[PDB]
Amino acid sequence: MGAQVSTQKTGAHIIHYTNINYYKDAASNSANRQDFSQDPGKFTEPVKDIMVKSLPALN
Amino acid sequence: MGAQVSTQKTGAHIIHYTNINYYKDAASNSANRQDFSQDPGKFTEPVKDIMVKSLPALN
Amino acid sequence: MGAQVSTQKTGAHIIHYTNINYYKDAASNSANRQDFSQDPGKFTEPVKDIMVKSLPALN
Amino acid sequence: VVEAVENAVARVADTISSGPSNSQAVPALTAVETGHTSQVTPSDTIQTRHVRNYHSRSESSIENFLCRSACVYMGEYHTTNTDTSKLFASWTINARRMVQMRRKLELFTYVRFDMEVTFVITSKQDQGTQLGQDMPPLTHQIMYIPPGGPIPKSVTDYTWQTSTNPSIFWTEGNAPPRMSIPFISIGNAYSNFYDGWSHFSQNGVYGYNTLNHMGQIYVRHVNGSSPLPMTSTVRMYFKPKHVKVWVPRPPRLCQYKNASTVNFTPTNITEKRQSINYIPETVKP
Amino acid sequence: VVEAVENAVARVADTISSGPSNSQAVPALTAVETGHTSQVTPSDTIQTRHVRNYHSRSESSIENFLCRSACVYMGEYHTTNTDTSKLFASWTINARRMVQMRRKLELFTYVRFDMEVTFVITSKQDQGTQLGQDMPPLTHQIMYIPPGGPIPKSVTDYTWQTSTNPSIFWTEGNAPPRMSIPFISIGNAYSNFYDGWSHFSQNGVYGYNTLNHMGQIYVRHVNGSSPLPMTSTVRMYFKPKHVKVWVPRPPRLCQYKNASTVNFTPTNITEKRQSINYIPETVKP
Amino acid sequence: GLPVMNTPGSNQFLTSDDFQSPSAMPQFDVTPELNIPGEVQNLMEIAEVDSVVPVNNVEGKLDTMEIYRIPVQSGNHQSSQVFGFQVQPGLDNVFKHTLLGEILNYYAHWSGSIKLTFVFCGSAMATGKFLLAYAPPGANAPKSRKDAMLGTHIIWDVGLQSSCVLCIPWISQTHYRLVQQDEYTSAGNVTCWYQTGIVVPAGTPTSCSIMCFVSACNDFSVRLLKDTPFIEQSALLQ
Amino acid sequence: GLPVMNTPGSNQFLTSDDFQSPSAMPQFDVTPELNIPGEVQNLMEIAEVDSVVPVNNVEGKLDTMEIYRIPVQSGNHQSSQVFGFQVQPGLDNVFKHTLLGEILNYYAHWSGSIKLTFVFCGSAMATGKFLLAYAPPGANAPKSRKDAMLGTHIIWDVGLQSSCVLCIPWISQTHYRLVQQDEYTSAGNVTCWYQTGIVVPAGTPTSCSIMCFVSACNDFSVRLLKDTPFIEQSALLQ
Amino acid sequence: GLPVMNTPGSNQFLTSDDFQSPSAMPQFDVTPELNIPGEVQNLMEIAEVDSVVPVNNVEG
Amino acid sequence: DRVRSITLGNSTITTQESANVVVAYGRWPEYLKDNEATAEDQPTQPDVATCRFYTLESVTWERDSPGWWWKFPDALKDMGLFGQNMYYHYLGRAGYTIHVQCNASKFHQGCLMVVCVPEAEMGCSQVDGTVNEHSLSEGETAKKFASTSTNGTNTVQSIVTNAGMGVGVGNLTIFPHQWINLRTNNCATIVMPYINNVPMDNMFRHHNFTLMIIPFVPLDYSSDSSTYVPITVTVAPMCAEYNGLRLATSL
Ligand SMILES: CCCCCCCCCCCCC/C=C/[C@H](O)[C@H](N)CO
Ligand SMILES: CCCCCCCCCCCCC/C=C/[C@H](O)[C@H](N)CO
Repeated sequence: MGAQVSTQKTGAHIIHYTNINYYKDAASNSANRQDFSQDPGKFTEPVKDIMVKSLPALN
Repeated sequence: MGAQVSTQKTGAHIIHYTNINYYKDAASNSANRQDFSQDPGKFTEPVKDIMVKSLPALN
Repeated sequence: MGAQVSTQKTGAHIIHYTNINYYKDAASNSANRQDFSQDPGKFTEPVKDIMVKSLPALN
Repeated sequence: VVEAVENAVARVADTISSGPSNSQAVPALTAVETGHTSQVTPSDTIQTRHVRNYHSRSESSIENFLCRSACVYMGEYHTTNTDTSKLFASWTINARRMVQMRRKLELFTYVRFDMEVTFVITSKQDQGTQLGQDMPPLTHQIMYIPPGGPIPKSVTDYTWQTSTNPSIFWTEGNAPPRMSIPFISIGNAYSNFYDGWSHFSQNGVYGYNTLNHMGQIYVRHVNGSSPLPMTSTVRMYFKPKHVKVWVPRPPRLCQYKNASTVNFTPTNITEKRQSINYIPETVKP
Repeated sequence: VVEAVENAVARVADTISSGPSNSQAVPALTAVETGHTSQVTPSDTIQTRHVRNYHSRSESSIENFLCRSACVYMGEYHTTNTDTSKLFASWTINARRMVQMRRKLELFTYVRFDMEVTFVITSKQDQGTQLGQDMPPLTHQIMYIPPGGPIPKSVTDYTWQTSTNPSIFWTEGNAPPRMSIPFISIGNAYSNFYDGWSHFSQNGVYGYNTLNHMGQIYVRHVNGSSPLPMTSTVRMYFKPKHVKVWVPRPPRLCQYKNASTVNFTPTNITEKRQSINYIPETVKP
Repeated sequence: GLPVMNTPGSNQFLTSDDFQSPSAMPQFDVTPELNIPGEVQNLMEIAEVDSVVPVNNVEGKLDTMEIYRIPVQSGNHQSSQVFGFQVQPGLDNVFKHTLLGEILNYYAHWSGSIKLTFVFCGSAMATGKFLLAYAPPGANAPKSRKDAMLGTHIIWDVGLQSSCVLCIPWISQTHYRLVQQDEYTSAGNVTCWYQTGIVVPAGTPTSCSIMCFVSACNDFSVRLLKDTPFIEQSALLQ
Repeated sequence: GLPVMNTPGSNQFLTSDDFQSPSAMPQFDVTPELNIPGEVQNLMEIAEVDSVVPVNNVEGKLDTMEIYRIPVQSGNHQSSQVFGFQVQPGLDNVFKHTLLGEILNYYAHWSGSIKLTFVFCGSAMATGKFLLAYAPPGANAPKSRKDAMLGTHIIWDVGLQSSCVLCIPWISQTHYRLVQQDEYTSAGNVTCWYQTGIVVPAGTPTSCSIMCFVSACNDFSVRLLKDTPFIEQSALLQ
Repeated sequence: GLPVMNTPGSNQFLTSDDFQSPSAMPQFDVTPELNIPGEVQNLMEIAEVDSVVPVNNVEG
Repeated sequence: DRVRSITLGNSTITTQESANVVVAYGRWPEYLKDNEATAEDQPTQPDVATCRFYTLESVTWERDSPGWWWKFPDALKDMGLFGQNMYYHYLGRAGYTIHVQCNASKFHQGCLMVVCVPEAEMGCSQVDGTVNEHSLSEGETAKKFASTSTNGTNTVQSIVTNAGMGVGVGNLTIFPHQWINLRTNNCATIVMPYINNVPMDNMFRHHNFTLMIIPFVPLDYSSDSSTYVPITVTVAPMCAEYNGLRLATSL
């Protein structure tokens, strides 16, 4: 029946849930809360020549 | 259980939905919104002898 | 559909139930009523040297 | 059991790259007298770049164009009155009294579909010098009568027994009622235009009213109540589904006059401008 | 058919154990003039123990940061009045009148998403010397009008037929209405800032109001009633979903002035203290 | 029973929803389908059919056939412009009541290329050449043949083939323009000029007319349905 | 129909729920996605960008650029402290309107290490050394170089590389501290002292300035969203 | 929609029920579990610990 | 490591005291491709006649200077064939290389911030008023910030601490930027791709980005060092494209 089973948010130191889509448009679907990606170098390291961080910056 | 799973409308540059029929008559079913066919030549090109469009129309 | 089937509480001298999770967070799940473990020795026998109970305690 | 159904989206054509040309092929020269519309593209007449077009003609299909609820009738009826006919509402079914849905349907000569019918019912306390009472919630009855059925005479007529006619009972405060209706016509399709007569001697009734004949609707209060007068309004909404249409027609230019005819007053082709060369200046300091 | 989808949680980096050092590697010496932010950790500058860090950056993602309902408009309208325009409410759609949602959205230059729209509607008996009546439950109609649609003139205008415009009908006492809206803009994304003009001669309308153009909302009572006056208030709430944003910006410092501009009054950088060395004593008997 | 919980949106009537509903006529038997000619599947199919444009929409001609005829004549008239108009397929008076404009007025957004066909209806002995030009927006409309010469244009030679097609290509910064066009979504203008002139022999009329058809190309589409402003009523039974 | 039973919570509107809902525009066709530069995926990405700190926030300078400049000069000034402030990244005036503080003020809990970068903006002929120290909480703030010498510190030597980084490491008894910090979740202080002194040749200015940037490390996170106290209004249309 | 029918017991609040319920804090990230000594799993464990009895419970 | 050369068209820039180069968001300029295009006519690509360095007018960095800004484009609408192509077309697209130069001796001191701001919408110094086009830009001449609050009709509220936008100026580091520290380097270089929400746009109506130059540490020197210290800007467009040829517009 086109069900999806995925894991729930838990802690660290029976845990999954099921979902069905009812509507014909994807703009009716619930929010996408479980996607956690990053790419910080876009803003923190926007330079042409790579800087090693153990070497001096200049010279 | 006679379920149907088909794809949702999305854009270009988890996406499917499920449906069950409950009633005995097909006049109770929901609308057929995802069928996109065309045949424009019925109205734009209703001539007996085919016209090539790179050749002159007459002569 | 990610269903779980487990046994019901009965007596001693057709007996199982099904469950589905609907929400994305595990803090929304129902209570965990069917887990029965014990470790009483933590409070009743907290001694370094083991006492046999058929032998005298001292000497 | 699950069954996968694959949907094919239909996007529009790309444009192909094209360079200079000097030849005898003349794509731009045609002859409209043939009744043929030219199938030329920009790439035949200018130099073009390659474009990948992702647009879709999804919202201009007939089903998406027609599958939206529209009002087709409004009527009123009272809980108490001295006329005996103002206590229930009744009408003959069609889609010819509200101009928007009518004009939309009339772009095609023949149509065939099923319907989803919704009703919206509201009530109000009639104006008076003495107000204030305690009424229970009002209940409403809607009965459909196919042609040849007995007609009610009053609000206590035996005909409201509805033994074989379908009826809806409803209470105020709940969601609006709804039901679906199949394609019911003695022909193979509904006809929006009929250039003919009802009698074999070429007289009688002309045009649309010869062919429709699809019964009536009656609506009443059920409580039989109201020490102080009250008024209710019922509105009907139509939504077609599983649609097919044939023979497109030019859209209506003149304003409608009545629901029985296509009669009209002569209207202009468009509105005027100052000159055949006139175009306004918009780039000024 | 069942299909398993695996979710990857992304926790933060551990800290590695580090001992004494005496070398030529200088992690602490940098040069900000390059435009580069230093990627040093505590393990480069001190001696550290090994820690297994289990914390997650889940609640600071864009989707979790933005997917919460927020009020964007409030308005009132009466059941009876002598002004003919106080019987319905209407406004132009945007998210610029309530400062919290506006400032939150304005951390980014461009945004794109779908919306979930909720309405909250309340009513009240107007103050008067003569109170007390028996009214049925009130019903409300909400109609959305895309640009170019006909505009209602009163509460009995024909335009409330809503043949093609989407509308909601609702009765007091039920759950609040709700519907979802897709990404609707002629561009590839919504624009929060626009440093340009509407006219090709670099004049006309400046900034945001050139690009939005997303229709209006109208709301009325349906009963057409009330021997004694009453007032209703409608509030709108927005929640974005399936979000993407581009080009972060510094957050707003000055207080907002109006909804059309970015105009402001000069404000200080922060608040003052006694001295550049001042730090209060907190360990005292 | 099964425990549930109602969400916002319960018990409302949205006029564009799509749900299942009970039939008031169980097991009704419908009339078989007949294969009638001329079945329509998409509204764009109607938009690709040519229709005549009322270019001569000046005072005194709004109710006559002369509204469709563009006049031309022999002699030295190189300085006189033949016609010009804005490219606003759903808003301008010249285009709003043609088939294409009528279809567009049910929608809010449009995109694609447009075809204009021009036919010469003079006697078989008249000859001449015309220049048909289209200018993208950003400047005022040309006031001479020399300025219009710099845009996108075609030089039409009247001969045994009587019809020439000028294609307006989609040149725009956005993917879609508003059907209710403003300064921001403008699209430019079209103008016509005498390239050589009309020459005739003795015994022939000296004045003639040209006609103009409009249609949509195969890259064309619309979106965002709305009600049309061309039909109205004051009360029921109309 | 199927027998059911409603539970507590039916027919409420929670502003942080996540349910499915009907579309008021069936089969709408959205504009294709464009690949714009600079896409943001997490708010922490903004928090790792350095931003200038208004350390000199004394009376008379709140609306001038001098608020960003820390003053130093030559001569015997070993007894004078250069600067000092508390480590309260979301509450103290020194930190609350920087990028990091602005992000934190939308949240209730924070955790992680912090980076402070110091840049020397004197002439190319000035030399000197500074001591930068950080003291965990539990005692009052040091009043001399000798006391501050006992904490976590770095000795910065001004040279061709103009920037030194002092890292404040996460030393805490709890996993998280409150953004609205109190006595219980305190974190200590930072101070600066002259290690040798500033020496210059003839013909050079004798006074100079130092600037300070703040950012977050790669072990940093926040939680428990809340509304910010920095924006407000009295009525609609603002 | 799907036809249903409500049974007795709808819309009541029983203080010993066990149902699912929506979270007012979606995707909250909890503090990791620490292994503290002395975890209790059953009340009977407390009942097997000896305690002194006040046998001489007379006046004064 | 500190030497650099940049060649574009028939123009070349050398430098001996540079720091590095900033690529705005790790994205280099590039031409528009087919699966992202909407306009249908074939475009023109001049490619050496437009993609070359143009130098604007210099400003004088005084002891009390609040700062300067320029708007792009419209600072290059009178620069040769780039400007001429701008006049004749409806749609244009281009990225840029920006280079800022300021040299001084080892006895001067000062610190400048050089920042590029996309869609820098500005506010008026009358709260219920709007700006004129002249107040936003004077072509190749720079506009000047103030050190106090401003008055006047149709003019921009230009006190330097709020940067004309109602933010804290010390946060402008979220944008692409470099610093010129007089003891460290003598030039800054920023490479900026095309950044918009549509694939092409009209170059007269819309300012794509603003260049801001703000001294954080004022210029200071001693007894008889040089007093005149100028700053110079030089910008080169990259991957320039135009669509929609018609008659030339006029402002
Ligand atoms: C108990 C409530 C029952 C409601 C009865 C509603 C039935 C309506 C009559 C069915 C036929 C309507 C189908 C459309 C009629 C016309 O053919 C079209 N408007 C176009 O010709
Ligand atoms: C029958 C009830 C229908 C309710 C109609 C609500 C439609 C609201 C308009 C849709 C567009 C809203 C999406 C967000 C708009 C702006 O782009 C954002 N606030 C940021 O710019």
